[PDB]
Amino acid sequence: QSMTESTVDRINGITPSALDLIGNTPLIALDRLWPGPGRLLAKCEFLNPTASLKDRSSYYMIAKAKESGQLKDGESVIEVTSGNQGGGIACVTAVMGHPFTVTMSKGNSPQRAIMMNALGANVILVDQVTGKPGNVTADDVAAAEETAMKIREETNAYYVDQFNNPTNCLAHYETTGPEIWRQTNGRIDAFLVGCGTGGCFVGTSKFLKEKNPNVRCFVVEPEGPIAGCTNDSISVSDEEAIEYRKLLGQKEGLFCGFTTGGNIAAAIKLLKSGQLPKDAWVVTILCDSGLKYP
Amino acid sequence: QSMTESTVDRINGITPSALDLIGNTPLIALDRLWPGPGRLLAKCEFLNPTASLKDRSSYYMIAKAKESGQLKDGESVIEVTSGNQGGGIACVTAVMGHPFTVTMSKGNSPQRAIMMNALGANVILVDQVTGKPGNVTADDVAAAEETAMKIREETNAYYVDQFNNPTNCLAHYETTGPEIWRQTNGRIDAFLVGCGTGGCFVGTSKFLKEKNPNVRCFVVEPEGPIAGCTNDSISVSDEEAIEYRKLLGQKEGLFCGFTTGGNIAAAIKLLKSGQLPKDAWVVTILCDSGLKYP
Ligand SMILES: *Cc1c(COP(=O)(O)O)cnc(C)c1O
Ligand SMILES: *Cc1c(COP(=O)(O)O)cnc(C)c1O
Repeated sequence: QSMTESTVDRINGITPSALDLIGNTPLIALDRLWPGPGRLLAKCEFLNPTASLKDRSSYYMIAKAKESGQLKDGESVIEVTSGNQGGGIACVTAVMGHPFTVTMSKGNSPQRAIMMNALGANVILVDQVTGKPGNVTADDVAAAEETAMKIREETNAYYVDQFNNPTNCLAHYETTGPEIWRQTNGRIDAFLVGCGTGGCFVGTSKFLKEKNPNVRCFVVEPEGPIAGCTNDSISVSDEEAIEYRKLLGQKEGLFCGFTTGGNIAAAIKLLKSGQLPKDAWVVTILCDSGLKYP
Repeated sequence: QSMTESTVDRINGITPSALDLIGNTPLIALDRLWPGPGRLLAKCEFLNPTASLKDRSSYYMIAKAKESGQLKDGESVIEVTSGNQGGGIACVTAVMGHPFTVTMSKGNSPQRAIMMNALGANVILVDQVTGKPGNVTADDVAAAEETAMKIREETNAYYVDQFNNPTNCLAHYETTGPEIWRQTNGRIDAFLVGCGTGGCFVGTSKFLKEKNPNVRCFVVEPEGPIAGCTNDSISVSDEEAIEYRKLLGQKEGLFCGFTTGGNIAAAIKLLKSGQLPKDAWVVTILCDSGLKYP
């Protein structure tokens, strides 16, 4: 367990592989963006080795499948993905010696394949059904998924599906949550994050509510891509997400993605609301680097 | 001194600002790319908050100018740059509350300004003299530099020039070198890196040769952009740099820039040469993320 049972000293010793770079990310105080009262802190998930939080779930999905004997040594892995999850799976399979094949729609920007290809993935571009270059439809995605399912059947590969695999949320129950609890020294009044798979929210919140049943956990929802609509939740507009993505860069020096701006907008709404206790500590997630975007 | 005199616990405590993310980067063992005999290790400078080693020199140039009283509280800063140094200076000035202006040629890809703009820089695009979009000439760069010099004169700003400022190399003498020595537990037989300003090579090597005068330090030279030709040196072709950039991704899961591939190609040539002792430990630098490239 590179993320939990580790004697690796990243600061003062040798890091054995990129797997040991995943997790144990910094918890940064955003004290210039939010000068009080109460405190805003956020996990620096853009400092994972592929620059998103997906490294955590990618490591868990593969490591757990190896541990159970389902994924054999040097067995092929396949995924349909144009996003962060594919970068994470490419990284972990590169280190662990698994051949990796990715399918995605030809409608994607070629930018979406660069990191996966650089990490050894065999990227297969699948013809569009209904969409056109830069407009990838539901039907275009379904055609990519069908190609991946057919290749998996023909090659007897291990299929990765972060929406359907139970170990996806386990990653954050075992790592993200326990790290926030330790880094805050047990001072946290609220946790919030947006939901794609829901793994980060569900796993992290489950752990935090075991340590402090009083902690308030909120799903960050778009008002109406990555994060999706539907317990307790905070809505943020695209305009607000863009606004706080900018403010995070200008006041804290951190260039993160769109979902990060939504998370920061929501956290600031919560801090301004007066719904929490005096001097409340609020934690959210800096999900990925702004560099990961076309 | 966020990089040297620090009581910050990044793993198990709170990181006060992005300045505390700079330096103390992981030293990774590249044991799959190089299975022996001897060992290849490299500093993970792509895990600085702007995803390059330039965060180190950027922090030093500004912090030292504040310490001497040359750069006053809230005083404007200006640089001519289309590269990593501008991202680093944008990050540090954002946190420290300095207005930052950057000039660059209009010939640059608009991609070169995105991170600086996201971190609050006032980016001024300067008309080309001799070049055209995607071909920035020496004369185009000279026109950008003239604009920056004129703005500096008119605004009484603090000018940043990493090629001419003495604190540029000091950063690596005080941080990079001492970290490699600690992380290897004093086992290092060779250090090598390419030279832009030469700050990383000069400062790091100076420190390492004080701890182990037997250590062999090599400049990585292109055969004939960022890294430049001319003590002891190793030449690498563009083809070799591309080849090892790919192998680093495929065998270690790390997606780094072109200069990183040159550094790894050179280190592997040295390890294969038989010029070092049996079981030699060789250290180089993973200078930046592959995401920083158009
Ligand atoms: C995956 C992802 C999310 C959502 O996290 P889940 O754990 O899938 O809910 C948010 N932002 C980014 C950038 C992502 O890649
Ligand atoms: C600055 C830089 C270098 C060179 O380092 P110096 O300390 O200026 O010699 C190499 N690679 C990248 C990507 C750089 O940004």
